[PDB]
Amino acid sequence: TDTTTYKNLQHHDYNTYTFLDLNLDLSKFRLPQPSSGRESPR
Amino acid sequence: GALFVHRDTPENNPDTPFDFTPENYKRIEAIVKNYPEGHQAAAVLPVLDLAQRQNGWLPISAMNKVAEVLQVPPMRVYEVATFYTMYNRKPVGKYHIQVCTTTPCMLRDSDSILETLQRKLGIKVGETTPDKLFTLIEVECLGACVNAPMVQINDNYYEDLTPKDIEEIIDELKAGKVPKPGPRSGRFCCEPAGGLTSLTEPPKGPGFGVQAGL
Amino acid sequence: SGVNNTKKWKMEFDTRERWENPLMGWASTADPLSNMVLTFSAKEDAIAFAEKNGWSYDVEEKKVPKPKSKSYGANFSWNKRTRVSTK
Amino acid sequence: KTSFGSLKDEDRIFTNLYGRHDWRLKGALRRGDWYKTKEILLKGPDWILGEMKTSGLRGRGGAGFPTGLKWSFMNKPSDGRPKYLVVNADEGEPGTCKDREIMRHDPHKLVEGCLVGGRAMGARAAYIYIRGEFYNEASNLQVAIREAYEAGLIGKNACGSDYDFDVFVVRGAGAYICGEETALIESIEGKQGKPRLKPPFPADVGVFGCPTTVANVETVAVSPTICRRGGTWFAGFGRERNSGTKLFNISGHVNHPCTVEEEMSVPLKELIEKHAGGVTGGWDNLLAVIPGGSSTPLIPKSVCETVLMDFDALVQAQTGLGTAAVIVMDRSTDIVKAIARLIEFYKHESCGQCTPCREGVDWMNKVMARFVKGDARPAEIDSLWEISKQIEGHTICALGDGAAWPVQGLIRHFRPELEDRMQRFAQQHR
Amino acid sequence: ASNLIEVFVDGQSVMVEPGTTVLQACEKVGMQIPRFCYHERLSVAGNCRMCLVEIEKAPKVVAACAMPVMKGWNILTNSEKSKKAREGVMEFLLANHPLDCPICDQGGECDLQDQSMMFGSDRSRFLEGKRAVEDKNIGPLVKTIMTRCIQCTRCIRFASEIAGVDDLGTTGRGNDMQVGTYIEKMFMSELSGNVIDICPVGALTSKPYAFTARPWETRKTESIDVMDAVGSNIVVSTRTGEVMRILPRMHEDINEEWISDKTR
Ligand SMILES: Cc1cc2nc3c(=O)[nH]c(=O)nc-3n(C[C@H](O)[C@H](O)[C@H](O)COP(=O)(O)O)c2cc1C
Ligand code: SF4
Ligand code: SF4
Ligand code: SF4
Ligand code: FES
Ligand code: FES
Ligand SMILES: [K+]
Repeated sequence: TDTTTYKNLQHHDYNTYTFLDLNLDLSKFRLPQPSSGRESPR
Repeated sequence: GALFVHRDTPENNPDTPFDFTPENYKRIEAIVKNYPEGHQAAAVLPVLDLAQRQNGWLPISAMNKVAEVLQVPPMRVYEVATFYTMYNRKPVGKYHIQVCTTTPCMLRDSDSILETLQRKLGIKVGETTPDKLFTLIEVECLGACVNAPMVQINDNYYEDLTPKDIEEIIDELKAGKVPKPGPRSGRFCCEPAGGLTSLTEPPKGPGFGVQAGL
Repeated sequence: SGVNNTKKWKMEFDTRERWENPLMGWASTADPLSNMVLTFSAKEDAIAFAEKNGWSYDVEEKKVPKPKSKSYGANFSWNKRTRVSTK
Repeated sequence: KTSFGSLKDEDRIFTNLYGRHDWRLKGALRRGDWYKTKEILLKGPDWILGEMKTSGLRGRGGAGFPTGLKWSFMNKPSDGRPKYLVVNADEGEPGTCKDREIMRHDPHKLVEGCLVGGRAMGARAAYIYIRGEFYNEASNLQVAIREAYEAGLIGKNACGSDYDFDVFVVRGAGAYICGEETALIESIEGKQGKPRLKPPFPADVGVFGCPTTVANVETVAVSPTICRRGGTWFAGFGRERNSGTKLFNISGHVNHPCTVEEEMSVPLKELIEKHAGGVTGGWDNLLAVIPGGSSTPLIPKSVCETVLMDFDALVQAQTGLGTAAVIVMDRSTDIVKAIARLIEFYKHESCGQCTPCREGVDWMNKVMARFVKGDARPAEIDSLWEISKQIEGHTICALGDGAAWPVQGLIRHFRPELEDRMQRFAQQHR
Repeated sequence: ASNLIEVFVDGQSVMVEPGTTVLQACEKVGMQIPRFCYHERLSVAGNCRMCLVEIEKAPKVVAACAMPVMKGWNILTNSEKSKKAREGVMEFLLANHPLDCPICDQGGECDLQDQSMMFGSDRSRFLEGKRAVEDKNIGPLVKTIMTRCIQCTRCIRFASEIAGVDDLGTTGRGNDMQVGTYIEKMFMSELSGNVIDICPVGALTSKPYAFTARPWETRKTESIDVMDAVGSNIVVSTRTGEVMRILPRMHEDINEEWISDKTR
């Protein structure tokens, strides 16, 4: 119930790969993607 | 300032060595899996940004490598890399200082911040220090306007800046230590200075004010 | 892209010899009906004029451009190949 | 009610606006997020859309369009294509930091709102397009999303409601035009940030050609609190048709520039004198206010005396409520220089696709620079007004309108200042 | 009237199929709405904004090249809002367009000049300096003077959709948006002189035809191409008894609007 202290200090120790490492960690939790029926629109 | 054409140079020709690290290829695979099948062209921006984060700047070989990986046209990759302003098509320093110079930062005197930065680094805007440690440019609004004036150094925001504060940040960067982000004026975030006008009470907690029938 | 010159029928003549003037290099001609172009409101009117003046004619039917189905949303198709890659 | 303002802390939605509590899942659950969200999802799409409609929430993006109708545009049977919620988290507009603050301080509100809106419209995923410069905010958002996935609030059983929903975060790469709806859709699809024409509307053909809905972070984040506490409460706040609370970012020449949450229809003088600490030098030292970010025109002190903070009130004041970004300028402000800096911003941020915004905004930037120098004659004021009228309403997207409106406000109010600058330049050269 | 909707152009009724755009309805009635980026065989771009027209009882002008008619719309093609919109868009194009008309191969063949004379104003209010763009070197067939380019993306859409090469595009942003290739690339496929055809300005001109003649000089002879067995209908432009140019002819069943590079 503390209120006089800033509590976003976790953003200080972020490196340049933090976002993509989190995304790679998140990749296992996701549903399979839909398919458009072709490999590419060419 | 910049030119949206490519001239082959010995440092930026399409034979300069760029390739992703294997862990970066794993990250690229996750990025591609974030999108529906047949729409892997949606991963152009994150893969190009990953190339920039690995390499520093973005050479034409890096753009061609991103195009070759994603099987998209290299002209489409060039269109993205030239449209978006966060892509470095030329090498920058170790620290890329971006000083916001839009209207509320100008009201809170970003010009003094810019002039003291030019005096401290010995360079003009848009150019690099000769030791390749600092590039200094002006930018538009960075989305922190109540904390004006502010700069962005790489991925960090340094806010509520005075000339003494920005000189201290430059001293820490030259010394090689992190200057820590956030405001330098003694307030933690966007809160009002000299006390809080709101949110003084503790939050009410779960199940407060819930409508009946839910 | 303007189409205002495709509204009226024209009758022209077969092209004859244009040679080089020895003195000056100009385009000398010998037929008088080289610049003769006649404008008609209708194909049958041009037919009547040609038959009246006793000239053999070749008639080309009017090439009206075909109607085309245009959809701006086809540029952003989910599955079809009409999805564009740039704008 | 007749007078509006003085919003209570127990009625404020963003209870962790200042980052004084834990922004992670434990702190969010202590503050009351993710409460009965399974019951909300089992109540289902039509009930949530009815709750938004009876709340009368309007778009916090700056468009001002009703949220209930806009989200009910996707309340259709599926034609085999997937459906998507897309969250505008770019926050490009000057003067505005509210989306940044709530993304880095209440991210679980944004995640729960993504789930609620995606269930209401029928959606398998929400793509949060965040601003490219907000790297730490995006990483905090990904931490919150990983916490939600681990707790089972997101993904293949949405809080145990037999609903599958995924939340992706996609970063931009520095374009203010990518905060636009269709340009954001194109940027997610991987092309340049160029807006596409309407029709087709994004509820029919949007991201990946699928039906989609682009909604602001503030709108999405206040959606689950609206569902929990009812639309009658949120409609009871604010005036008629301008209902609820609002995040105001007061910046410029004020003593305490800050982001605050206040009720709709609060007087502008009351908001500044209560939360910003007043104008630097005082209310008499106040000169002009841009009330809705850079896209809205300016209003002078005389109409700033009694104006309210409603969409309708600012429309009557010949302005708009944009992102509720109140930029304050005092008597020492070079007002022509400030407006010219805004036009230079729009010149640097135009996507360049369509001719009126491209050529005309560059033209207006050059004319405004000469106006700052005084290097013009007063006929060019009416010429610039006509150029702004040619830009406005003739463009693909509303960046042309948002560049024409500040020029129109400056010409409408501070025209003798421009004429005085031209006269002083003329007499000092000739 | 099954699967047809009745719309009005200047109060005149016309039955059109659903999905017909405003421009197509107006050309069915018989009037040609001004355009720069719309081409009947390219995809809809909608960026030049020359086709802005007024719909009755509607406050905002719509882009006729992209907006489909709904039902009972009265399209006011010659109303004051439409005329003002055309004048404004023409002013915006000619503000940065370079004063190159005597030295430009699009002399009497200029859509920009003709639509300026028919729909724009007669004078300029632009008192500033113009932009200038360095030229590109996409090949010895197409000569690029990209200062004249109005960023209409016709060449980009053609090379993407018909030539199928995906080599052209726009690099940059805002007033600095430039059409071309980012790298020094030679754009050489077959069917590559049709960008010289469909570029409305003289930004993409023909290098063999450079500075040779003018369209009012050139006599037009409608003939057939024999360089292959397709039999593409062409126009031979001859001046003073000398073949000056080969252009295509519109034949929907053979070659549509284009000819091969060898033919051209
Ligand atoms: C040039 C331009 C830039 C915009 N930038 C943003 C932005 O950064 N963030 C945002 O939420 N909306 C932005 N908008 C407004 C969007 O249209 C709006 O957010 C979107 O329609 C979501 O609708 P909503 O207001 O109902 O939530 C921008 C609009 C324009 C024309
Ligand atoms: S108004 Fe400007 S930013 Fe919007 S589509 Fe047109 S060129 Fe792009
Ligand atoms: S393209 Fe047309 S308007 Fe431009 S210089 Fe050539 S003839 Fe003149
Ligand atoms: S070069 Fe010509 S066809 Fe291509 S965008 Fe420019 S004006 Fe259009
Ligand atoms: S205007 Fe400088 S951060 Fe927004
Ligand atoms: S012809 Fe419609 S905008 Fe160009
Ligand atoms: K041409």
